[PDB]
Amino acid sequence: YDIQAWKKQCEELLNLIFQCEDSEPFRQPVDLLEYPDYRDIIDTPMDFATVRETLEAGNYESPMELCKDVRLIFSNSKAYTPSKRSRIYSMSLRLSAFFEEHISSVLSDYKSALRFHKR
Ligand SMILES: O=C(O)c1cncc(Br)c1
Repeated sequence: YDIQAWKKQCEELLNLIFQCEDSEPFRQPVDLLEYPDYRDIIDTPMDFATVRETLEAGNYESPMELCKDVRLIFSNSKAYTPSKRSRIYSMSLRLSAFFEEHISSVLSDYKSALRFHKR
């Protein structure tokens, strides 16, 4: 029932993501010189360094907010990909499955901690 535990759990999950080879295209903002039409398709760029910086700055109030930004990294890849069989998009799908499998307990524990507090 530790209401604050999610933060370190997210830091550790981000450390695992940064070690994953599948995160390489998503660690830093998409290089707009390499993909000149990127902002014509993508309204809100997102990447894992931005997520980590937002977390470390104390600018997420909950793991659900972090989860929305991570999910945006994946939806941006799905929206920008010219093919659902592309290399970078295929990396995003694997990384998304890894993230979802690991964030589930973080969200459950946080929500449980809030419920206990309210009780
Ligand atoms: O070239 C691609 O397949 C691709 C997919 N998702 C994001 C980016 Br940037 C590129």
